[PDB]
Amino acid sequence: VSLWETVQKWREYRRQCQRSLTEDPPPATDLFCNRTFDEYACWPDGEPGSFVNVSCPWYLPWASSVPQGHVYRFCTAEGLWLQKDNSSLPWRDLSECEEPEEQLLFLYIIYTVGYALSFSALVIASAILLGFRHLHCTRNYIHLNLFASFILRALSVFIKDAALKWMYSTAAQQHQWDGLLSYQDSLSCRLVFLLMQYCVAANYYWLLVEGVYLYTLLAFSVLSEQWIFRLYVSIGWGVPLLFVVPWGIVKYLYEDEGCWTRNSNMNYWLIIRLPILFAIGVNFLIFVRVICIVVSKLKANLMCKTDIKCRLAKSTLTLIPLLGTHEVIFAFVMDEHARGTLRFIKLFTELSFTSFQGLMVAILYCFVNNEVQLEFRKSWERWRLE
Amino acid sequence: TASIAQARKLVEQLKMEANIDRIKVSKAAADLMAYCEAHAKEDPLLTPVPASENPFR
Amino acid sequence: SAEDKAAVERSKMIEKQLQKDKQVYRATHRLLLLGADNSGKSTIVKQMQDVLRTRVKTSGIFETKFQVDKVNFHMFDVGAQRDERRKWIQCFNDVTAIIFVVDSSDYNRLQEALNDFKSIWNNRWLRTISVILFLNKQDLLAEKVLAGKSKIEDYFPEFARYTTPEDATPEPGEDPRVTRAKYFIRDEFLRISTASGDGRHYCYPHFTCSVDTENIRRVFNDCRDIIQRMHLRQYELL
Amino acid sequence: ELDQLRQEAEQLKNQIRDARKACADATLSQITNNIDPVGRIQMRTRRTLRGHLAKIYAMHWGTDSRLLVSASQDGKLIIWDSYTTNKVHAIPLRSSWVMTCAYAPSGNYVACGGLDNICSIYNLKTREGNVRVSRELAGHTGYLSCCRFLDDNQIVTSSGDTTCALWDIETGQQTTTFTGHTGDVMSLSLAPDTRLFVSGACDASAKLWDVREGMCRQTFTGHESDINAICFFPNGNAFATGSDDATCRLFDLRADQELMTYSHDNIICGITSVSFSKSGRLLLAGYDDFNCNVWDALKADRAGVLAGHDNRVSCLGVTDDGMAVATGSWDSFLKIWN
Amino acid sequence: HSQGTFTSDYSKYLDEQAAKEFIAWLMNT
Amino acid sequence: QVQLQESGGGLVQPGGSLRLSCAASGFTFSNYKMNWVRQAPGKGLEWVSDISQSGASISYTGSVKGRFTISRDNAKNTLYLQMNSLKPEDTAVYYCARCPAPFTRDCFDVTSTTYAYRGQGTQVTV
Repeated sequence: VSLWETVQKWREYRRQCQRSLTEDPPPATDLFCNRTFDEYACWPDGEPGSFVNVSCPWYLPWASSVPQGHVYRFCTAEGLWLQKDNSSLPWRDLSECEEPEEQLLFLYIIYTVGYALSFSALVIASAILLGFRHLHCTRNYIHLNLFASFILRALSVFIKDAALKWMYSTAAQQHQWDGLLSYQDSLSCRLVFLLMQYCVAANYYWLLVEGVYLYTLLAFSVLSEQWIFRLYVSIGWGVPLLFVVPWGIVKYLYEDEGCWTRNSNMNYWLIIRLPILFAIGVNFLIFVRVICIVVSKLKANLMCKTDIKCRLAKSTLTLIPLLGTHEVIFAFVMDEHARGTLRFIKLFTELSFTSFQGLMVAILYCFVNNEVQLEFRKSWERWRLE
Repeated sequence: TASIAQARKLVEQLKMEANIDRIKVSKAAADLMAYCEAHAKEDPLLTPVPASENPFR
Repeated sequence: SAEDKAAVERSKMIEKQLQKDKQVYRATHRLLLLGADNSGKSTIVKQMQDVLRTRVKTSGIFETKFQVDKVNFHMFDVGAQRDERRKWIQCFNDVTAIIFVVDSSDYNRLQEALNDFKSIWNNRWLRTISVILFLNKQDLLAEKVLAGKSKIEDYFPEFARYTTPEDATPEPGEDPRVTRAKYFIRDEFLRISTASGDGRHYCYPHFTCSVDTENIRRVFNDCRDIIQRMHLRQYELL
Repeated sequence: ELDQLRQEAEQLKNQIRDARKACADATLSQITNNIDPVGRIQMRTRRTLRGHLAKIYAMHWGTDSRLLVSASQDGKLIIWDSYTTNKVHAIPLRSSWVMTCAYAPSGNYVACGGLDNICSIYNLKTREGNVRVSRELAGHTGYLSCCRFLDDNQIVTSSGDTTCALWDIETGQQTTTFTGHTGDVMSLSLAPDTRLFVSGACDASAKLWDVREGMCRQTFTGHESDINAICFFPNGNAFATGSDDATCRLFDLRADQELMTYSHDNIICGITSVSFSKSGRLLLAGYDDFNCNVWDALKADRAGVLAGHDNRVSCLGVTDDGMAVATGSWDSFLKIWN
Repeated sequence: HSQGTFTSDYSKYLDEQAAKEFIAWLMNT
Repeated sequence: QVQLQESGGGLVQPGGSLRLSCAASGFTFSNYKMNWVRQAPGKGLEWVSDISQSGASISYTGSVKGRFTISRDNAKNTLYLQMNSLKPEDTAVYYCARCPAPFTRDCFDVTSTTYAYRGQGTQVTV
C-alpha cells in the first residue's frame, strides 16, 4: 500500500538487477535477443529464437495477487524485440502482472465550506464581543475562548488539507520521487497533524467548559469569579495537552509511518478518542439537566399554556450547538467498527454539523442575542445624534 | 386642633414673604447676561483650552 | 516617579482590598422587607464586643443577617422613616427580592395592601425585582366563625362567584370555607401581579402560618428560583 | 378658625401672584433675542474611573479640582485622583445605603449619609495615615439626602423629615433647624458667600434659607413634581432646579419668579442632577434616560449631550477651575469630560 | 473524532492511488 | 403652585345622588394619573377609584364597585365622581388626588396627611 514502501522495494529491485548485472547469462551469437532495460525488471539472454520467459516480479503490488502470470515475448536473431517501432515500444504481455471513492472528495467540499463560513462569522463575532465594553463578563469570556477554539480548529483543518495535498498531489506535479519521501519524514510535517489533534481536542473540551460553567451557574455555593476563570482556562487549554502530547510520543516512538496520519494501531487511536468521548458524555448529561430545569420552570411559568412545547423546542435547538450534543448520536456507538455505508453516514453528519457548528454558535450567541442587538441599537443611536 | 396651628404659621410666613423688594425681571435678566459675557472666556466648557494646558489628555 | 511610585502602590493595595470586598459582596443576597403586620424578623434572628445593640433610637434602617445553607442573606427593614416611600424605594432597585408581608386576617385593610402591592409591582425601578408574598396571620378563626363576611374587599367575587381553584392544595383537615377565602385573597394579589409582570419579574405567594414557623427555607428557595431564572435568560433559554 | 386662616392665605397668594405679574414686563427669552448661540458642544470621555460595585449615588469634587469623592450603595467611599485615575482612599462605610457625600473645603474631611439618618464625618488627614470616622451626627428622623460642608466645623444636611439642619461638628449637636417644607428635601447648595443656601423638596417648591438666622426668606414655586436636584449659578444670585416633570427651570431671588423653563417634547424623564458651569453659560443636567444634557442657560436650547452611561446618571459635578466635568451613574462608573 | 478518521481514510487512499500512479510513471513509462 | 379644588359635597338622605367635581390648575392634566380618596371619621385615608391619562383603564374599590362612577374631562382639566344609592358608610371627606410623576403607572398618594398634590376636601354627609 505505502507508496514509500513500494518505492523502497523498487530501489532494492535495482539492487537485485545489479546483482543480476554481475551474474550474467552468456551473451548469444552476433545478435542476441537480449537488449537492455531501464528500471523495469532484469533482462535475460537466451538463444536468439525461443519461447523465453521471465518470472513476474514479487514486489509489484497488483502482482502480489498474481505473480504466476509472466511476460510472453518472442524473437529471433534480430537482436531487438517485437517492436511496432524500433526502440519505441515492445510487445510485452504485461496484462497478467497487472490487474473509486468519490465520497471522500464530496465530504471534503462539504466541511471546508462550513469551516470557511464558520471562520468568517467567528472572527466577526469575536470582534463584536471584544469591541463593546458593556459585554465584558465572565460568561462572554468563556464565549470568546470557545470562539478561539473553533477558529483554531478551522485554521488547523485548512492547513492539514494543504499538507495532505502537498504530500502526494502537488509532489507528483513536480515529477520528483525523492523530495516527497523526505517531506514524508520531515519533523515539520509531523507537527502539522499533531497540531490538528490538539486543536480538535481543545475545541471539544472548550465545549465541555461551556456546559460545566452553565451547570455551576444553576447550582449554588458559587465560588470566586477569578479563581473559577483561571481553572476553566486551564481546563480548556491545558487538559487537552495531557493526552495530545502522550499520543505524539507514542507515534514518534512506535508508529512514525507517515506524518502521523494513518491510525494503523487502533489502540493508540484511543488515546485521543477516549478523552473526547468523555467530554461529549459529560456535556450530554449537562444538556439533559439544563433541559430538565428549563421544562420545570416553564411548567410553573404562570401561563404554561402548552406553548411549553414551542418554547421548549425553541430552547433545545439553541442549546445543541453550544454544547455539541449532535455528536452524541453517532459517536459512542459507531466507533471504528463502523464500516460500509454506516461509515459514510456517520462521517457525513459529524463532519457537516461540526464544520457548521461554529457558524451556528456565532449566530445564536452574538447576532440574534438581544444584549448585542440592543448594544448595537444604542451605539448607532449614539452616533446618530452626533 | 393642630390644624389651626399649622395654618397660623403658614399665614404669618406667607404675609411676611410678600413684603420683600421685587425688581423688574427685565432688570434681573440683564445681570445674568452681564455675568455671562463677563467670565465668558474663563470657563473652558465654553472655549476649549488648548491640549497643552489641558490636564486631561 | 518617586512619589508617583508611592501613589501607584497605594492604589494597588486599594484595588487588592476592593477585589476581596467584591468577592464578599457578590456572595450575599440583599432583601427588602415590606409590610405593616409582620413579625418574622424577630424570629429569623434567633434561628441564626457583645450582642448589645447600641443602635441609635432614631435608626432609619434595621438589618438582619441569616444564613440558610451557607448562602448569606441581608434583610433590610425600614425604621424611622416617614410614610412617603416614593423616593427611598428607588434605592432597592438591585435587591435579590422583595418580601411583602400582608395581614390576611384584617379584611378592612386588605384593599390598602393590595394597592401597595400593585404600586410596588408597577414601579419603573422595581419592574425587574421579583417579590415574595407572605400572607401573614393565616390562622383564620374569623372565617370559621360567622362575624365578618369577606364581601367588602370582594363585594363581587367571594361574594358569590369565586370557587376554590382546582390546583388548590388545601392543607390536611381544614374547613373548605377558610380554604376558599384564603385562596380568594391569594388570587386577588396574583391577579394584579399577572396584570403586568412577565419574564422581568414574578410574584411568589406563600401562606405564612403566623410568624412562628420555619420561614427562611421559603425565602432561600424563592431566591434560588429567581437566580436560576435570571441566568437562564442570559443564555436565552427561558 | 381654620376656614378663616385658609381664606386669608388664598388672598395672600393672589397678592403674591399679582405682585409677581406686575414685575414680568418682558420675558427673558425676548431680552436674550439676537444673541449668539453657544454652538454644539462635542464632549469626550477623557477618563473613566472604575472600581465601584453597586450604583453610585453621589460625588463631590475637591477644592483643588483634582481629588473627588464618590459614594456607592455597596458601602464604599473612594477618593479619586482624576489626573491619573489613582485611588487614594477607600473608606469602608458602616451602612451600605448611602445617598449623599461631600468634600470639605480644606480637604481634611469627607461626609456621607443615607437611609440610616446619620451623617458620618471622616478624618482624611490623620497622623497614622488611616481614615476613621470622626463624628456621627444624629437627630434627623428621616433619610439624609444631601450634606454639604460650610467649614471644618459646620455642615448643613437635608433630610426626608421635611427639615434641614445646621450641625456643629465639635459640639455634635444641631445648632439651627430650618423647617417649612412639606415634602422630603432632596438637595441643597450652599452659596458662594456661604451666607445663604437653597433647598428643593418633594412639594414641587424651593426655599431660600439663612444659615445665620433660621428662617426661610423667599419661597419659589413653579414645578409640577418633586425637585430632585439644585445648585447655584456662580454669582450666587440664581439657582437651577431639576424635577420629575421633565423640566428644568431657573430662578432669581430678586425676581421672586422663574426666569426660563428648559424642556423638550421628546424628553419625558425626570432630572436627577443639576450643575452649572464656571461662567454659568452652560447648565449640565443628568437624566433618567442614561444621558446628561448641556443646556444653554440664556436661550433654553440644548447644546450638547454626554451620552455614554449605561444606566441612570445620578450625580454630576463641574470643577472649581471649570476644567472638568464628572458624571456618576447607576452603572458603577464615573466619567470625566472635556 | 471524525476529523481524524476522515484524514486517516483520505491518507489511505491518496497514498495508494499515488503508488499506482508511480508505477505507471516509472515501470510502465 | 399645584392646587386641586373639590366641589359638590352636601347633605343627602341615603340612596340619593351626588356629584363631585375636582378642578385642577397648575399642571398639564393629560399627563397624570388621577385618583379619589376619602377619610371617614376615626379612620385614615383610603383609596377609592382611579383613571389613567386617556381614561381607558378604570378601577374601583370593592365597597363602591357597581355604584359610584368616575370620569375625566381632559379639555376642562377636571375629574368627576358620580355617586348614587348611598349608604351611611360613605360619610367621609373626599380628597381628589394626583399621582406624583407623569407618564407613570405607580401611585403613592393616600399618605398620612403629608401628600402635597392632594385637594383640601369636600365634606360629604349622608
